[PDB]
Amino acid sequence: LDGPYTPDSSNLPSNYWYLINPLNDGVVFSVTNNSTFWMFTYLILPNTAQTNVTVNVMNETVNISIDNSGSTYRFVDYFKTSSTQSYRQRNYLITEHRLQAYRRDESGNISNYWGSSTYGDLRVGTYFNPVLNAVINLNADFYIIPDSQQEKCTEYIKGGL
Repeated sequence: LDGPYTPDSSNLPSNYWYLINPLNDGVVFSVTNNSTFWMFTYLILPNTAQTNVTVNVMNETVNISIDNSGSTYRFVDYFKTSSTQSYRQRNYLITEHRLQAYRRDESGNISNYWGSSTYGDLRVGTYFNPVLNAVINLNADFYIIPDSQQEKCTEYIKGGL
């Protein structure tokens, strides 16, 4: 819709969907308030055997295991809620397209798509962990779709550009 825009980090406005279309796998999204929420999304390519990988995200070194082995992409969310904690895997998106999208509401809650494009179980999920006014890192090219057109965003997630 509006875009494409190059990767960027900033205090993104609320009530917009940022539809990311990543050139690269790995970390494509991240945000933290450095207090009670750290979140990133890792893009796993198709046919990825089980691998332990080390990434640098928001000034921390992180070790995670990734597995796909499917024909489809997997966008996997990770989060932790205290500094000394390790990140744990949470929800994920299985999809034949290089698309995931993020929205922050007026309370600071991050939403993104969970489930799949393939299986008929696509959901708008929310992590009820406010990070209002935190910088959001979009490590991907992206489009911007207003909340009023949320239905259109879902169509791209499910169907591709």
